[PDB]
Amino acid sequence: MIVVKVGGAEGINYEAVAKDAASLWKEGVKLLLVHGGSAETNKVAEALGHPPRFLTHPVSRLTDRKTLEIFEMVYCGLVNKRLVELLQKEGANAIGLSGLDGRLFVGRRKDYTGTVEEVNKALLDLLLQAGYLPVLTPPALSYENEAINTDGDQIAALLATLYGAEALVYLSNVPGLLAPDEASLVREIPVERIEDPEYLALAQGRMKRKVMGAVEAVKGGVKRVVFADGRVENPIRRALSGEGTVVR
Amino acid sequence: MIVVKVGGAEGINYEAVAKDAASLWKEGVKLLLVHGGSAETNKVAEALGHPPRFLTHPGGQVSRLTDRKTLEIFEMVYCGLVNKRLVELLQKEGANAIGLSGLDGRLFVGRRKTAVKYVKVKVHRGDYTGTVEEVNKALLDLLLQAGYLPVLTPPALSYENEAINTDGDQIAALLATLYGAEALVYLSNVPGLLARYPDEASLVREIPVERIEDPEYLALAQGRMKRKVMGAVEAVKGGVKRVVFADGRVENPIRRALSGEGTVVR
Repeated sequence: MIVVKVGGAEGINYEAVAKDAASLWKEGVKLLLVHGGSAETNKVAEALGHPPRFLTHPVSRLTDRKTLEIFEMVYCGLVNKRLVELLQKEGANAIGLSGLDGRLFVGRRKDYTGTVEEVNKALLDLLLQAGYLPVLTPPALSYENEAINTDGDQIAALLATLYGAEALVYLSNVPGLLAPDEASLVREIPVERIEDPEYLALAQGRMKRKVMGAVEAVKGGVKRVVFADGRVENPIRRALSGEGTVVR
Repeated sequence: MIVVKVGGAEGINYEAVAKDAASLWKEGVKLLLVHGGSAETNKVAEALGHPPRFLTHPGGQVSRLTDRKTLEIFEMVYCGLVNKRLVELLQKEGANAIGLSGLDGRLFVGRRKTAVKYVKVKVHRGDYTGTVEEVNKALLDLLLQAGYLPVLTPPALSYENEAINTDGDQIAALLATLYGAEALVYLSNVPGLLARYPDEASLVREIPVERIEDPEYLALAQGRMKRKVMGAVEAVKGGVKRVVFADGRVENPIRRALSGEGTVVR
């Protein structure tokens, strides 16, 4: 099993992602895709006269009901269906689901934001066995059955640990972990270190935020986590080959 | 099996629909929900600066001109806003709803309109609209047997794998015939089928299938009325015991429809 998280930053090449994911899927490679839509959500929210609000912790989208609706429109409607269609065009039988569907992702609500603590793995296994490629996305369902915004990177990490994935891939609009340049990329980071809280305490906010998903995964057993470019062709195959930042 | 189609007209009481569907589901009544989102889509389209454009067909029927951008707005509202709103409402009521569009797992597949003619008579092209001719029944059966309540919506997937806008009423009718549904329920913002729409006085309470001897029987009926009735008649002929057109604004909308409130075609 390989879990692939498609970032929501501007520039993601969905066509290339779909093409590569489908190719791997047709070969028999078990796959779970998780995507986002932050950048596109901010734009639509703007256009709808409801400017995003982030609050700075010691960032996170201030999620009120209206914002959650826009979030769903973009994540669950625009991006999820765009990717499902692209995959179908490539010959992969994709099925798109949000955390609300069949109670796929359940967690605690903190503001309609929260965590994911439980996954309906039985539903995913049912679909995987029936020959479908799950394309997953937030929101999640709180213990009170309320739709809540949640961290997509953590969803992917949790899926990776539950399946003992051989590799967890994070695709973004950059070649990997950049300590904005591009020669400035970190090649490798041994699991032992990435897990150490002393190490993480020395990292810039940029990096500490981007690696938290990878941090949870390795401590959960995931053997390999890779941060790669989601703007290039064969983005997944290249990530699996070491291109980008490899953690293990 | 009971198939319920939630209309997209303005005024639908989603809370009431979800409460009723969930209560039936928790009582062991097998259900399939199909919904829409036309009114809310029009509003969002206007807000995003892409006003809806409709083609009045040579035969009276009106259809949304669906270019690529409109299709994306369509997906945002139907597949994002409405679908997830309903799934959440159902989960809150204790029904394990799972929302899907026709693209998902190739749930709904059909033919994309090669060309659309509208009123002199012109022919538009590049329209992402079509029909639904096949349903992935194995997928729905798999989910139903596993304890999930399907909440379905367009778009559909064309034979060329392109997302296409399609008639949700026909999707519901096809589903109902494939399952030999004991009832097909259409909920809207009116009490039922009005021959002199929107005159609620013109409500037709019962319509025997045998009465529509030939489609000519509806020659004098309004366009919509004609299409709604013929569709229902085909559904019944297709094996659906009864088709009901009822009010989706009231409490217990599905139960009331099943008890005969509204227009019943048999």
